[PDB]
Amino acid sequence: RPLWLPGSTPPAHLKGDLPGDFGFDPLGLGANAESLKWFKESELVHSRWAMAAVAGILVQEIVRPDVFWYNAGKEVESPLGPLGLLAVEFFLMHWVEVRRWQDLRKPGSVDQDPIFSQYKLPPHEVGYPGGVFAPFIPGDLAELKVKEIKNGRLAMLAFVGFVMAAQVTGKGPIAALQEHLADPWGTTIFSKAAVVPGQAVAPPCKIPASVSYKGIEIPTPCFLQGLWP
Amino acid sequence: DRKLWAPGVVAPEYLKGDLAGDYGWDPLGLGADPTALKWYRQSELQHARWAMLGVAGVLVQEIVKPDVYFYEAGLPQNLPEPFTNINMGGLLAWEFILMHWVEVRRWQDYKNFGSVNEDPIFKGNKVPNPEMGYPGGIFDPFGFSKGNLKELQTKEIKNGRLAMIAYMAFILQAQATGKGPLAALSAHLSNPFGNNILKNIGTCTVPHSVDVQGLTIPLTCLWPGSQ
Amino acid sequence: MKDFTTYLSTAPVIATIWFTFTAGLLIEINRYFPDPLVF
Amino acid sequence: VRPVWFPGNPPPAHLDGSLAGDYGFDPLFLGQEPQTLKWYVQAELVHGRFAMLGAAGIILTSIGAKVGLGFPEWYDAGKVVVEKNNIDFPTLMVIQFYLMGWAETKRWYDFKNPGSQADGSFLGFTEEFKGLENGYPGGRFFDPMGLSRGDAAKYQEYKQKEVKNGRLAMIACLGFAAQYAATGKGPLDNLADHLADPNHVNFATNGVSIPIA
Ligand code: CLA
Ligand SMILES: CC1=C[C@H](O)CC(C)(C)[C@H]1/C=C/C(C)=C/C=C/C(C)=C/C=C/C=C(C)/C=C/C=C(C)/C=C/C1=C(C)C[C@H](O)CC1(C)C
Ligand SMILES: CC1=C[C@H](O)CC(C)(C)[C@H]1/C=C/C(C)=C/C=C/C(C)=C/C=C/C=C(C)/C=C/C=C(C)/C=C/C1=C(C)C[C@H](O)CC1(C)C
Ligand SMILES: CC1=C[C@H](O)CC(C)(C)[C@H]1/C=C/C(C)=C/C=C/C(C)=C/C=C/C=C(C)/C=C/C=C(C)/C=C/C1=C(C)C[C@H](O)CC1(C)C
Ligand SMILES: CCCCCCCCCCCCC/C=C\[C@H](O)[C@H](N)CO
Ligand SMILES: CCCCCCCCCCCCCCCC(=O)O
Repeated sequence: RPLWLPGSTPPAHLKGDLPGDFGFDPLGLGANAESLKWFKESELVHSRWAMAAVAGILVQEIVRPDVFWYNAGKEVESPLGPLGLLAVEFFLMHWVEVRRWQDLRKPGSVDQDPIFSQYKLPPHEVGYPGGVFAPFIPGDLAELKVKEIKNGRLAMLAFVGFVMAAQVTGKGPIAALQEHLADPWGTTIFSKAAVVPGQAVAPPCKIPASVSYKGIEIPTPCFLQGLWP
Repeated sequence: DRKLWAPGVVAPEYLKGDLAGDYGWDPLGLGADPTALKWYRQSELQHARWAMLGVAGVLVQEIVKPDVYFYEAGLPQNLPEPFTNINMGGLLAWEFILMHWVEVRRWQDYKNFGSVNEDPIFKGNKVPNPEMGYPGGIFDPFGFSKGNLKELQTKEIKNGRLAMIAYMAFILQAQATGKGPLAALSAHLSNPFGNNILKNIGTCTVPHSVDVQGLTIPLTCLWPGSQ
Repeated sequence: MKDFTTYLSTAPVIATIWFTFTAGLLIEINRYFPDPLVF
Repeated sequence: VRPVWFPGNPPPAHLDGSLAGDYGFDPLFLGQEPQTLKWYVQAELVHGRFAMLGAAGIILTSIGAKVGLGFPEWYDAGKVVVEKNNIDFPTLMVIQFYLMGWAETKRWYDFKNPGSQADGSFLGFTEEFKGLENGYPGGRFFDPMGLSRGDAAKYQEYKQKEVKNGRLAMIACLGFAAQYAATGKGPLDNLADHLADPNHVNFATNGVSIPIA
């Protein structure tokens, strides 16, 4: 059985039943059954959101290289007002999140379509709706679940790297990759900063502190700039 | 019985001569704990091999490049072509990643003996690893382990201890005279009564700090000598 | 500790602490409200 | 058997190693009585947690002050916050005393009567205020991750880590107060001054700690 540390003993609460189980829990956060049940859904939702976000950022830079993703919320103008879009998103997200939360706390209780009584999701597990949500499932379910959780973890780390690279270099993912490929020995984080007992140098925050959006002055500070190496 | 580290001294109970190069020397009793003894043996082997490599590197470097000081060879401007004036960040990144991988593998081997012998990518590529700190196989392609491994291990630990003492000697000689081991030996051979530890001591030739490209690295001697 | 608290509960120690508290309260009142003659 | 504060001396009879961070340190026998010891355990836990929060906040603000972020020192942050923002100091004091009074009064009456706050008289909540042990209030509110209701050995290890970190944070807060009273600068400023010259920039050369120096 593959593990995050070959030759180590996995935790007792991690028996390898859940997909993506590699015996990684040094803090013992998943020891409780209810906590593990909640964290499983949290990881699945985080994985899917990060996967969609990373794919969207890459496609955004490929299709629109002149638009920075970090500035995408500012330099995008639509006939629909920002407050109207926020209201639409709030209502739709509230509806779907309440339905998902109710399915989590009460399994097999919101599988029925409230509009049409002839549509109902078949019995499933928490975090894996299926039915109308899965019109095509090519391959084994367990193998695909492992692939999904692994791709989701990679995408989560990728989004964190996207944010950090955008705050340190001020460029997109493809732009940062090209900049690093041009001079690999002088573009890493080690080449940009270093800390010693006599001096502590950190890279400057390329993101401006304030952003003017229709006369509102939205503050945009780099994530934990003081703790930057 | 084996010869101890001193005439008339009594070896400790835990030092029965099982390990190579055992002289019953433990004035601090640090080897009383078996787990601590195994960890200290691994640490001694690592120090021995690294010190042997350092001593050989300093000697070969002084022979091939006598115009380059080994103490200041770490500066980017003293690096050979085409690594001269290279970015130290990328170099540190390369070393950190590679050394971190190999040291984590070695550490896991120490925690769980015989559990990381197999290659994680190409299955079937394993090392025999008869004892801790002695992997063998790909690490010994010439096959010198199929014989008296005890005397060879004794030779290795003794040469490593001698190299540890020698490397510290090189460091103090460079910090007190400002020259390499061969240069210090030649200087002492020129006038033994004029160039020795009686007059070279008390002076620290190492500067206060050095500006490596952009950041400054503080430096100091092992003893409070005159800067 | 029980015996020490019992000793502190004796009449002279209790009287000393109580009178020190009462005197301190009166002194602080006269300090923050100097020369009070009438209500 | 267990390590004590002063090696060779037997630990006191009222300290048997059951509590977290037990090293038999009680030369004045302050916690000799069982009820007094229980009260002191809760006091030490509260002190350690408050000191941990204070030390972390002081270190973070000092880090932001050392780099060009505009953060103020810990001994001037209160004045800077009250003057920069239109915040009335007595109003903030009253609000904090109200919230702290409610939380501390509930904790106090739970100490006097264990499990009494679980009756449901506070908005119907019952299991969230039952309390696991003295000074360790488990539940879904104080422990949402459930690290205290799973892997008992890990829970005991975390208890030892918490009490030791709390004691270290208390010593750190005392050090912050003494360093500001002596040198007059921030804690990271003292750390940088010491790293610049450790042989001549310390408490033995500040001119305040040792008056005969
Ligand atoms: C986390 C998901 C996510 C989010 C928040 C965004 C957000 C944004 N994208 Mg983007 N995108 C995404 C995923 C996402 N995208 C993915 C996965 C792709 C690959 C197909 C793309 C490809 C893409 C392109 C090519 C472009 C953007 C652009 C933009 C920006 C303005 C466009 C807009 O929203 O107007 C409204 C968008 C529409 C009206 C299109 C129709 C909306 C469809 C029909 C909704 C489909 C819903 C879907 C089935 C449900 C999946 C939900 C899932 C994410 C959880 C905006 C900040 C534009 C930009 O760069 O700004 C200048 C731009 O050109 N995106
Ligand atoms: C359900 C269903 C069913 C039916 O039947 C059908 C259908 C409809 C099809 C469906 C759907 C699906 C979906 C949605 C999918 C998606 C996915 C994704 C997005 C993934 C990603 C995923 C993603 C991922 C992993 C990502 C990754 C990334 C990465 C690593 C990155 C990296 C980087 C960085 C950091 C930075 C730099 O500068 C660059 C680089 C270097 C490059
Ligand atoms: C046993 C015991 C126990 C009992 O109980 C007690 C007592 C007595 C305490 C004891 C003893 C101890 C001792 C003696 C110790 C010592 C050690 C050492 C010397 C080490 C070194 C060790 C050493 C070492 C590792 C070293 C290494 C080195 C190196 C790598 C080098 C490198 C280099 C080179 C090449 C050159 C170039 O240019 C640079 C560099 C980079 C610089
Ligand atoms: C045990 C015993 C018994 C026997 O028998 C005898 C003897 C020996 C006496 C003993 C001992 C004792 C001791 C040591 C004690 C100590 C304690 C402490 C230090 C505490 C602190 C403690 C401390 C603490 C809490 C602290 C806390 C802190 C805090 C909150 C802070 C805050 C803040 C901040 C953030 C910043 C801003 O800007 C300001 C402020 C606002 C300021
Ligand atoms: C617009 C009205 C919104 C609500 C206004 C404030 C009401 C807040 C009251 C919270 C409910 C407190 C009691 C909660 C549960 C009760 O204990 C149950 N009946 C159990 O006995
Ligand atoms: C600035 C001061 C504001 C004072 C705010 C007081 C808020 C109520 C405090 C009441 C505490 C009562 C504690 C119970 C006493 C007891 O248990 O004996």
